[PDB]
Amino acid sequence: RMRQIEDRLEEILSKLHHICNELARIRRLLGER
Amino acid sequence: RMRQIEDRLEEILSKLHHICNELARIRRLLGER
Amino acid sequence: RMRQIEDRLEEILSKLHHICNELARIRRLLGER
Amino acid sequence: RMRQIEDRLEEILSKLHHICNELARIRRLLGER
Repeated sequence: RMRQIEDRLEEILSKLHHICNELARIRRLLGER
Repeated sequence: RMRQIEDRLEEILSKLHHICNELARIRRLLGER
Repeated sequence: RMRQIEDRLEEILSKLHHICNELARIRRLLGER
Repeated sequence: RMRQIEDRLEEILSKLHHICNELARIRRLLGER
């Protein structure tokens, strides 16, 4: 159903935002070496 | 080369955030259907 | 700590590939509509 | 339209696959330092 698809995209969005945060954190750690 | 890897991660971050924004837009359009 | 950053990037890669797979699945479901 | 959405997801998929390739490449470069 379309609602299942919309929820999955929201779940994907939450995780992608977490991934961005983690990549930004890794970028910061590399810069403080 | 570490500063270059840092720049590449920033370019990836940039594109990932744009992708989040496009997926958010898709999620929104689907909701209007 | 570099080996740990490498492990984290692998964990991110893992999740990003899973996300690609879920988005591919969504693309497919939308096509069947 | 749904076709516009499906095309955009395909375009997003192509880019995400490129991002995965680039993150894997960065992981490899860090491991050869």
